[PDB]
Amino acid sequence: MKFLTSNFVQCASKQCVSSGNAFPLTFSALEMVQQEAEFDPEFLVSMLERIDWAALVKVANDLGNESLPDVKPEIDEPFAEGNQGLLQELHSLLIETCIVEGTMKCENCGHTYFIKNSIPNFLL
Amino acid sequence: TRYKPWPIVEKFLRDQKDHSVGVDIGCGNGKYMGVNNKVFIVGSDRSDELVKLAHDMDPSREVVVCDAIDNAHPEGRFDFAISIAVIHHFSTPERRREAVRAILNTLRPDGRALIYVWALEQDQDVMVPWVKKVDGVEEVRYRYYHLYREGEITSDVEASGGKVLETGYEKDNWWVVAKRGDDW
Ligand SMILES: [Zn+2]
Repeated sequence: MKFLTSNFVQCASKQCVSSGNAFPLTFSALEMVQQEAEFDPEFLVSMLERIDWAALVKVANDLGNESLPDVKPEIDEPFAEGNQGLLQELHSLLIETCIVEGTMKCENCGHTYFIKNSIPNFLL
Repeated sequence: TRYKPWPIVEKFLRDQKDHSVGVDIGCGNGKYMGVNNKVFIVGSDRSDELVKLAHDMDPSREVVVCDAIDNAHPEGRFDFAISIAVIHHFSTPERRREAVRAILNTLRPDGRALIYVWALEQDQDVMVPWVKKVDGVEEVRYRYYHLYREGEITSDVEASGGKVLETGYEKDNWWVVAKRGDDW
């Protein structure tokens, strides 16, 4: 359960989905891990165009992180020296930090789903 | 260098633009999540054990547990979707079309979906021996399958508001590449 995945996951309740309340789920983590992954600035910058940046910040907040740009970074040079600090730090968060145990609460239906080693489960 | 022509799922996955984001709705054991490493895929399955097996086999894989219709995937977020051998398990035409629509709902406006189902041209509603662990014993039960006839899958796609881009047949299966209809 990479942090990134949080941005691609929502409550499965037909009502929260019907009423635009499914996304995003609010996250807590009883446990976490860092797992080494190859660094790809180009892929990171591409991802920025598939990410809901608002939701990305929230989930980082819920997991206790304010180290994250207010809005979507505008990068055109993935290999530029100037963006390497911010990109490395994005790789660190989005790709390398995994939740192993934690919950995912929907704030519209009330339900709380579980992440356990390290699979999120979205069943009633 | 691979010499054999690629099967349609591998072909479709390798044709995706670099750094595309995709969803594998009914990923099973994660068999296809590794075909294209330039691509980010969120896999789901209704089966809790299949997902676990998927994760154990490669923990880089991003896999979740959810129903294939009432799923956890945000609408219009994905560049592509694959549904390989999963919707022929739904037993009403209503729920088979629902499943297709679910696949479509997933897609960006230019997103594309591969759907892959058992062909009748191998009665359309059949029983198939199927192994199921229960209390540690592997029992043999019967699970439901709907065999698809010609153009039935394009019908279900068009009735869902999708557009059919290409159709083919492979190893006793019908497949279709489809996208959202120019409406929506
Ligand atoms: Zn909900």
